[PDB]
Amino acid sequence: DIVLTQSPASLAVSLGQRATISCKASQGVDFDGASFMNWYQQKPGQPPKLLIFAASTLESGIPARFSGRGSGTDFTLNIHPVEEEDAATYYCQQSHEDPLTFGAGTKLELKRADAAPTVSIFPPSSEQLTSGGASVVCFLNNFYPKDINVKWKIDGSERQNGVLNSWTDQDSKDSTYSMSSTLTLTKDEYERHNSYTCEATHKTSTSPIVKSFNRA
Amino acid sequence: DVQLQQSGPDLVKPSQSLSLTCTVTGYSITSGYSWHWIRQFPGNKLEWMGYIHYSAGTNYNPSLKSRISITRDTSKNQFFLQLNSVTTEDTATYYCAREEAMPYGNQAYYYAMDCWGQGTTVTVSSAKTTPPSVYPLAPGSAAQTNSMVTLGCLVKGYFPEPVTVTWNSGSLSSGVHTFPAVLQSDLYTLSSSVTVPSSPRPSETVTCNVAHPASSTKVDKKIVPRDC
Amino acid sequence: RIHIGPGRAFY
Repeated sequence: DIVLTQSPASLAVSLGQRATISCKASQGVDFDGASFMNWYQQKPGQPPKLLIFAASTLESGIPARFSGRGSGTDFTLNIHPVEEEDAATYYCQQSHEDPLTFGAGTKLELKRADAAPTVSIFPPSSEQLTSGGASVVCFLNNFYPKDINVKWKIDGSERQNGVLNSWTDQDSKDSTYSMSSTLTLTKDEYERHNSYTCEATHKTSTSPIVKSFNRA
Repeated sequence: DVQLQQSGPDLVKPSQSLSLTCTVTGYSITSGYSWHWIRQFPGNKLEWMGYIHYSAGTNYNPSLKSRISITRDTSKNQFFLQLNSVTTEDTATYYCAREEAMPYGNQAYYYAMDCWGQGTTVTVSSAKTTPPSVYPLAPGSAAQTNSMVTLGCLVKGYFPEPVTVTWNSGSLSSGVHTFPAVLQSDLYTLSSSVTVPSSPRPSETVTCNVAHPASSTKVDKKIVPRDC
Repeated sequence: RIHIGPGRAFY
């Protein structure tokens, strides 16, 4: 199979800036006067839309801000200048042979000022505890950049079993990210401990952002 | 212009067969070069599945060859996908697409998939329709320093997706974050947060409204301060 | 003329 490797996997750019996304094929995709490399753009909740075909040809209706170039195994998609509407996932795709394959995708995200997360921790509600379950929730809202490390600590020790995280995609209005982390335990386990800490390490601070509560 | 539309069950049980239909409007299937099925997995990885060529011959992805079949119906102008012995790994968004000749260089043509359907989500699971348990998330044990206070609502163990979550029947729309559901042993769990001024809660009531259409469930939980 | 990949099944 021809394997397509895109670089980078994520790219944060400011409006008006130039963005360059690469696509490397595991073997040449050139043949008899054509390079069989196409590019697709995909916005969340939408199907992929053809942007460029045959390496450098723009599909009808696509603006000239997009340009494709390359041959052989190396291809690039360039966007200049970057506009708000360009935030999307971009994929290169080869039509040199079957099976047709796609690259994993490069997410083009908008750059904004660093923002520290607003962390909130929540003890299990009594309605859940009286039923025998215990979920402790931690919200890490509106931060930037996306990279964050969250750790749960029970009575001072790291806990990794029972932790489920969920992330939002970049907010369209403020360009920040938000995250939810839930530690689920049985009521019995929950009552064997007192201190519950949700700890986040983020680029905005040299010291971990910490939120805790004691069962009592 | 041409329009493609996928239709078929949104839920299939493991080891059963998934059958999807792609209806084409404004263009006959006998005119297109090839008609494809592509699927997208959570995480956004796109996997091409196979196609039916104008000659009615087909070609499949080697990974799916043992359990896939693509056929067409010239009269109803539709093509179909049949995937047997599905596993939970087959949960994905399914798309049909047209490969057509695009103008290239100096009076030449180049084939590319130029028109895709809207996509249809399929979940493969043996889970039963289960209503969610909605738990109010009140601040640790108080109010707090300065203006904003964050409240939450945990929607645990439901099936299938989706649930609709609002705050104060939609009146509260700013400062809301509803997170994508995650699987927790065959059932979904999702959470929602709302940030409001310290003046509104606990003085004013904040309520998360949760609707699970599949089970016809509607629950409203008032976030009440924790009685320690 | 038309451009179809050499490895396409129906080249």
